Amino acid sequence: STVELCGQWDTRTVAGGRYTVSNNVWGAETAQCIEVGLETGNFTITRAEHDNGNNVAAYPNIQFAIPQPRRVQELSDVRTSWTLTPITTGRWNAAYDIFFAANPNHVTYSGDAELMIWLNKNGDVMPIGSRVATVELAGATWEVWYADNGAMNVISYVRTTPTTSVTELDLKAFIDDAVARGYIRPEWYLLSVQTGFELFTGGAGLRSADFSVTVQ
Repeated sequence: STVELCGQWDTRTVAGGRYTVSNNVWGAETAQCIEVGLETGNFTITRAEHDNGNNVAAYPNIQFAIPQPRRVQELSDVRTSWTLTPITTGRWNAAYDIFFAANPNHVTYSGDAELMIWLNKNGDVMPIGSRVATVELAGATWEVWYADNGAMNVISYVRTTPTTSVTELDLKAFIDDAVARGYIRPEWYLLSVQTGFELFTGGAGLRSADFSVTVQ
């Protein structure tokens, strides 16, 4: 079965409790609906009236919360698959968002990080931060962007060739690279892995499907 979520902060648990799908209109009050498949977690943005400037309006997403606390240094394998369906209009990206914290029990200033992996976009949208490098990871080339705003590092990897599909993408390769760069500490905990669309203007018709995450 399916359901349409139109509330700003609506969420649903899907896929046998493994993932959560959220509307997540956090940066605007403009309307948005997603239609969610409750067995798969697949979703289609059916409504999106956003018209933001340089800041994100919304990030509807599917999330895997790590079930038991795990330090980056304790991970052996992190894999993910995903298929997106792009549209020809609007300003949006298709991006993973991975969160790390020193302390699962309390916010830690400068001890928290956000790692993004951009697979696709439309319009003039760019990451938060400065462009610092290019790297070869997981069979492809990525621009590396870095922001040290204050409380939280943002590290973004932007695929130089846009795509709509990844299968068994090695997320640990990205984690290991950010560790090599000093942006993530090995003792930090991996909290969650999300993917979806950062919406700036429009977004209706974007589709997320076939999401899977393995953390060993």
